[PDB]
This record gives sequence, C-alpha cells and structure tokens, in this order.
Amino acid sequence: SMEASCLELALEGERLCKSGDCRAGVSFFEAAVQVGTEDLKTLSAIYSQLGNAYFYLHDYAKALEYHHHDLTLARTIGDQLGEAKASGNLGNTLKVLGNFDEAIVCCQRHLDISRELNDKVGEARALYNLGNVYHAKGKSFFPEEVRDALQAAVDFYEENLSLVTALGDRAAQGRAFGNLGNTHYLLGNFRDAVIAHEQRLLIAKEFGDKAAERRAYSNLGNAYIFLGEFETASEYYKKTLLLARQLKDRAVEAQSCYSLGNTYTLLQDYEKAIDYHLKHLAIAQELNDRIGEGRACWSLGNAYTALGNHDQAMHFAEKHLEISRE
Amino acid sequence: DHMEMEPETMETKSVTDYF
Repeated sequence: SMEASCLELALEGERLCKSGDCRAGVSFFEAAVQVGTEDLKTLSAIYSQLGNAYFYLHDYAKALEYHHHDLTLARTIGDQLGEAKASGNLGNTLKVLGNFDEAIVCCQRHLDISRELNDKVGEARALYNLGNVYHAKGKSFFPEEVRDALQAAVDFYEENLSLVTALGDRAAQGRAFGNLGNTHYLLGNFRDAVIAHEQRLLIAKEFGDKAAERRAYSNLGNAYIFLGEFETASEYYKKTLLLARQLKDRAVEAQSCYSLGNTYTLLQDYEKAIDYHLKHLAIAQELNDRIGEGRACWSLGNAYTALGNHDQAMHFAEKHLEISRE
Repeated sequence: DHMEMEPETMETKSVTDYF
C-alpha cells in the first residue's frame, strides 16, 4: 500500500536527520510526500520535519512554507498540540526572516494553546521563543517602545526560568540565562548581564559543552568592558583564547586576539595590543577573511601611532588603504 | 562587541508518535 511505503520512507528521513544528514533526510521526506498517504496526522509530522530540516539548512523560505502547511493541517484535523507546535515553529522562522510582528502572534499562539492544554513543557518552550522574538525586535531598531520590547524579553526569559526550574530542565536554563544576559547587556544592565552569563557558564561546564563555555566567557568579557573593568575583561578573553586553540577553532581564536588587542588599548598597554593584533592579522589571511585583515591594519596603525613608532603606523595605514580598496 | 546568542529550539513531531 501507499500508506506503508510512506511510513517506511518517513522513518528513513527521521533516521537520516537524527544522524545529522539533513540533506539526505529531506529527500526521503519529500519521497514520502510524493508517495502520499490518507493519514493526515502522519503527513503533518512529515511537513513539520521538513520545515525543521530546511530551517537547520538555512533555507528559511522553505521552512516557512512547510510549517504553514503543518499549521493548516493541524487545524484541519483539530490537533491542538500539533497546532501549538507548528505555530511556535512558524514564529521562530518568521523571527529569523525579520518578520517580528507576525512572529510574535505565532509564538503567542503556541503559548496560549500550551496553557489551555496544561502543557508545562510547551508553555516553557513558548516563553523562551517569545523572549527571543522580543529580543530580536528590540535589537533590530532607546525609544520607549524599543526599551519595552527588550524589557518584555527579560520578563519572558524570567518566566521561562521559573518553569524550567520546576521541571528540572538544565539545558533550557542554559539557553534562557544566555539570552537573558544578552538582553540585559543591550539594556545597559551590565551587572545583571554578568550574573546571567555566570549561570550560563556554570551550566555549560556541567554539560561539558565547550562551545557554550566559550560563548559565556566571551559574553562575560564584553559586559566587563562596559563596566570599566578592563583587566577582568582581558582575563576572560584569555580563557576564550585557550579554549579556541583547544577546540582548534581558527575564527574564534582570531576574535579573542582582536578582543585582547582592544582591551589593552583601553588599559593603555600598547605592546600587548600589538602582539595580539598581529596574531589576529595572521589567522584572518588564512581563513580568507579580507574584512578582518583591514581591521587589524587599522588597529595596528593606531597602536604604533600611540606607542611612538611613526614609521610602522604609516606602513599599516599604507596597508589599510590597500585592503580597503581591495 | 557582538553578544553571542543561544540557539533557537524547534518543536518536533515524528510519524512514530502514533505507533
């Protein structure tokens, strides 16, 4: 039968996506749609998986199309849980696409339905999504409405943190703490940003999540710069560098060096500034990062000019004019 | 200084939900 082949194809789609082969898995889900099935419930789950797979492949236009089909079918068959899920997914896709007004409505529907159904897990997830949308909306612009969007994000993240604490969901706390800390940073609440990123750091360590650990050090560094605590900030960027190398991440290593360069400039230790800027210059060429190469040149020109070396300043400015043209 | 964000979650469905 069609229904049996459809399920077989869908199972393989799910296997391949879980194994991290979204490209191959998409084709199986699309084969499954091609064969077809009378079970609209099954079809709905295939659309939703296509939507997510295309989302992770960064084809957001396609993700939206498939989540909208899923949302519609969820209404057709009166699957309220499925409707809630499809709405959250559509809202998240709209957020990435920069369509924040509609994203808010969809994410709000995921929440409202989750409450109606007394689904605490879904409710929590929807509050995180909403925090994210309001954060992106505020950041995309403070005018009062912008401050209000960011403050609503804070509130949504705090509400989430409250529920996921009851649920014992540590990975969810990790996500909320990190985005809450970034929202505090945008609002100028720099002490609160540190507190949030400290919790995020702790959770990253608990999971052995090296990239989350590295994000948190880096975000902590940024908050301490705006607190005027430049020495402490350099210390955190030292931790990110050490982690960058460990992880053998070339780009991330280059950022840390740049960040340290700027931080010593604020401390007025121009020799160290030069040192790290050179290391950034080096890795930027390697990765084919032309934009980075120019920035290094400009930074180095300013450091050599403040240090006293009026020859190398001119040389790097000379190199800055080249890159800028090229 | 760009703040680095945490990943989006997505909600997931499976054809096996109904086995």
